[PDB]
Amino acid sequence: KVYKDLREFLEVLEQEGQLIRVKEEVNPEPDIAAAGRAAANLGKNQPAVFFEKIKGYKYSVVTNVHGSWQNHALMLGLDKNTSTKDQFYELNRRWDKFPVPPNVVKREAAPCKENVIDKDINLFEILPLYRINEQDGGFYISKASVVTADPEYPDDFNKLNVGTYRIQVKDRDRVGIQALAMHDIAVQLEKAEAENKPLPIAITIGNNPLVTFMASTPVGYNQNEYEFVGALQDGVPMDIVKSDLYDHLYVPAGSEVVLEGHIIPRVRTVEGPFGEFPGSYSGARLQCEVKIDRITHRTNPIFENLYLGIPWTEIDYLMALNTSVPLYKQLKETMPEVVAVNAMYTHGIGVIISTKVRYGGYAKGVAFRLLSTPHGMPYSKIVIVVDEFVDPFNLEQVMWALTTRVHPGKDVSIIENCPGMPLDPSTNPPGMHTKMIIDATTPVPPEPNPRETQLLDPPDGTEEWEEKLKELLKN
Amino acid sequence: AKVYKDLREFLEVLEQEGQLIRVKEEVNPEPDIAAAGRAAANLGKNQPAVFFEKIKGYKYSVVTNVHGSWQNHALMLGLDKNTSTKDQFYELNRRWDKFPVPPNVVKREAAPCKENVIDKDINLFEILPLYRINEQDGGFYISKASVVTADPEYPDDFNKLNVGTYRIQVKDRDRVGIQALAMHDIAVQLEKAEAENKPLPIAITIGNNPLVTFMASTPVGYNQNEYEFVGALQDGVPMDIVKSDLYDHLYVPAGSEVVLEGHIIPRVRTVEGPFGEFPGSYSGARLQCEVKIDRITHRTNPIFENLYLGIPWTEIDYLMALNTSVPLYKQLKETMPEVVAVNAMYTHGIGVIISTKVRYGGYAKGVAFRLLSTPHGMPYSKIVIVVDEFVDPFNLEQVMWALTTRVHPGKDVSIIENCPGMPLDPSTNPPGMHTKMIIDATTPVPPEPNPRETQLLDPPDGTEEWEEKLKELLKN
Amino acid sequence: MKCHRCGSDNVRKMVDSPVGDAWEVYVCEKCCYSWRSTENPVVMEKFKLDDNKIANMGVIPPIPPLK
Ligand SMILES: [Cl-]
Ligand SMILES: [Mg+2]
Ligand SMILES: [Mg+2]
Ligand code: NA
Ligand code: NA
Ligand code: NA
Ligand code: NA
Ligand code: NA
Ligand code: NA
Ligand SMILES: [Zn+2]
Repeated sequence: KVYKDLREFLEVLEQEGQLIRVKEEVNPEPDIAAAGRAAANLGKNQPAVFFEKIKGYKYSVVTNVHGSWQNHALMLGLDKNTSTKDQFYELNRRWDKFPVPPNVVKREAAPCKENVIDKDINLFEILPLYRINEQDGGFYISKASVVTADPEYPDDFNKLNVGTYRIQVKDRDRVGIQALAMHDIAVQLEKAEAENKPLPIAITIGNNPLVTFMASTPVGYNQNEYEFVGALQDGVPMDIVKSDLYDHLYVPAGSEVVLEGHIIPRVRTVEGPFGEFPGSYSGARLQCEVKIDRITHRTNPIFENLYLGIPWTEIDYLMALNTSVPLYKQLKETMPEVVAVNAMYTHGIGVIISTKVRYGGYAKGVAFRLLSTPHGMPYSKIVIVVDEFVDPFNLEQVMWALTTRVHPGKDVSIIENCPGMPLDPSTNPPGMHTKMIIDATTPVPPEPNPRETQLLDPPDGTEEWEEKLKELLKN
Repeated sequence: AKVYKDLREFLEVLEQEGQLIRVKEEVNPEPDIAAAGRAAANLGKNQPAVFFEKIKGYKYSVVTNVHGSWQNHALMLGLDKNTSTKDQFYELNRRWDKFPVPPNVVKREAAPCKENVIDKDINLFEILPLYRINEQDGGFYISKASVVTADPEYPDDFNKLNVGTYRIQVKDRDRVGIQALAMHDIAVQLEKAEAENKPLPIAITIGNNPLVTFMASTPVGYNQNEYEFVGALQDGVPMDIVKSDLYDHLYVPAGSEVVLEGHIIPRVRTVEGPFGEFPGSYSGARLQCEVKIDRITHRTNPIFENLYLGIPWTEIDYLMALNTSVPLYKQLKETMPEVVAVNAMYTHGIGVIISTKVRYGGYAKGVAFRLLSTPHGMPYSKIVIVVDEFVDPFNLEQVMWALTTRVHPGKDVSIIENCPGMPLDPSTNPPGMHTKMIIDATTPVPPEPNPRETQLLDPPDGTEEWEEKLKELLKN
Repeated sequence: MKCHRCGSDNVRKMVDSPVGDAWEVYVCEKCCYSWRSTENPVVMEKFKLDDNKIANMGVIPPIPPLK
């Protein structure tokens, strides 16, 4: 099942019983947030909730689109009950089709160009903006795919990057974007601000769930996320169209809303505070401002926003696999011994790696590679490495590897003054944290090991005795 | 410019440039071939290759200091004999980017290495003037040798065919011992073979194109074929290879002086060493693999390209100077474009100095992490120093400045226990495993706090013009 | 004739000089030590070997399990 717009995916979600409609009119302030928190609180099979009527606004909103493993599987076109490891292996396969050039279409063929706003600009006319958490500094746009191009190489389609950044609405036509220093957009912004020139930007809302997926994926700078979408669609290229005001800028053809504008250079204003994925408010800082120059949107647009907060909200499901897969691939390219990578916990700040130990101390080398990767160098604070046969996704086994294979005299390594992530509320020098590497692997030569650590082979008949017991129980 | 197809063409150029001398007198092999090699490198600069025409017991000849000088190193690349070090580093940096240059397979009749075949009673001493390199060495050794092995799991994948350099102790007329170090590519293929108790086919080549010997010692990735790199360093001219006689999947240079086709005996180790190595000390004897020579092919009047090694800056140190830094620089730059240059000339990369721009706070430690997760640097690099973009990592004077003014040992020095090591390092107490040390000699960048002032001074206004006015006034 | 490194008598001739009667080469076969008949070797006490040292010598590289 391949989707060209958000509406096709929503239709599938409803056919599978993973979408519920709030037909009654509802206040935007305390309710859209509460419904988002409640939806994730359901535990399992969490559906997306679709608001048909909002007190002050004309159009509708959708929350918790990605907020469950059921929705995550339908995103990949798989059975709604496909398991976690099944989806992880399906992503591992489609990933290897990487370069799948997108399909450029004429402007008339793009639904996102149905309506254009050029006169007095007002986001509230078209977007039912609401406040996400009580102490948030304002109305936010959480789930949004932002398109920027490298000023130095504006023609290189590879250096065109699309990612997700939180956006605070500050006026009818200006918003604030969190251009974190470690993300791709900051590389392009520095090049522009070094010449006091604005950076063209396109903010898309309500996209193909795969587009939203790749936006939040920590792929390399020289890799275009649209080409990954074609790979995740199993070779079916996705449709993009050129932005009205800026060439070199391409947006999905089926977007609900496109905000074309520019980042005002060398200017910072009061952004935040904002409740983030660690379950805590992130303090207010001076962050960039964006001026909205033009709006294109589909008729009757739908606002795809998300709630985030105390963990395992919608965002934690979105980031569960799109963070683990590229880290596994990035590691696997240099080190074929790596088995799997688990980075689902708090956006990869904790990573568990399963690997064969080629030679003594190889576990530390694997950790070093993870800490020198685009997403793990600034994000990963605690890196646990386990053997080939340990499932890094089975915390029970990881706890066994910790208790039986970790000698804190040698296996625990703590490194000061390494790149950090400011959103982690533990960093004492904010944006800068001390890394901890835990080698829960069995020692391999030339590392000396006087003890016996080899695992027990199961008794002889265990295979057959499993069947004989199951049969005896059927009485 | 000048591209060489055999070792003999290169030797001719070395002699035309006054970088090769002939020892016409007969000289017995034991104390002399080693002494001449040490003396050649001891000459300091413009060190020539020495060619021995007559050896007391043997029929053929040997040449020792082929790579043992910057002059020979420059002529190897087809550059002017006096081309500077930084000029050669930039020339390698350029040609490297032509990487996939498919080699040219030639007919067997066209390969000089196939001129002679030995199948009956096999004797290395008949064709190779074997000699002892250092006094306490365990036996006669073959230091400079390009060894070709193929992946047992994927024997048809030409990329997984790897050629590298390993020291070889001659243990009998038809058996030798190879040092299959655990961190090198050959050990990956050997494990696959020994996990099934199957031998590993191998081809030991001697006396090759100096670029082939160069790529053999270069720590490129496993899935990268070294013959394809030779074509790149020849500026697009593919090199000539021929299929091995006994083993397909195995390709050797067409112009090799000697080719030894055989197999590594699986799950067997014997007493190899001791052997004087590049750190200037004897490496202790250990139990290492043996290979059985099944057949020998060689050119008429073969030449034995061996080298002397010992107290550092022998021939081997010149060979490893640039072929270690270039792939490390390229490997880092692929992930982190902020890296400027990498210096790994010292003790075969056990000490590495990296120059880089610091994108954000602590980025220097991340660069060090990448260097410590690279094929070569993970087991080899013990001391990793990172300096700013504007420091020349090859200028130890500046590196000494960065250490004294940018290193706060409270935070900038990080020591990590129980990390992969290299056994030839005589300092590793758990041998083959050393504690890493990272030194961040870069200027702090946000969000790393810095209460002090560390920005560099802009030179006074007229400094540019005053340099000329002073130089002009001096011309009196 | 004994071996200069381990003192075993299980030593044999490995090869003759290809040209004339210049020299011969001998091999230990208990510790693999080879030497030429011309050079009179004197192994340093640091590098000598007995059956005990060869036993606990340490291998490079390790032998994998068999499957
Ligand atoms: Cl001060
Ligand atoms: Mg990106
Ligand atoms: Mg290799
Ligand atoms: Na990109
Ligand atoms: Na992205
Ligand atoms: Na351990
Ligand atoms: Na190599
Ligand atoms: Na290779
Ligand atoms: Na520093
Ligand atoms: Zn002996």
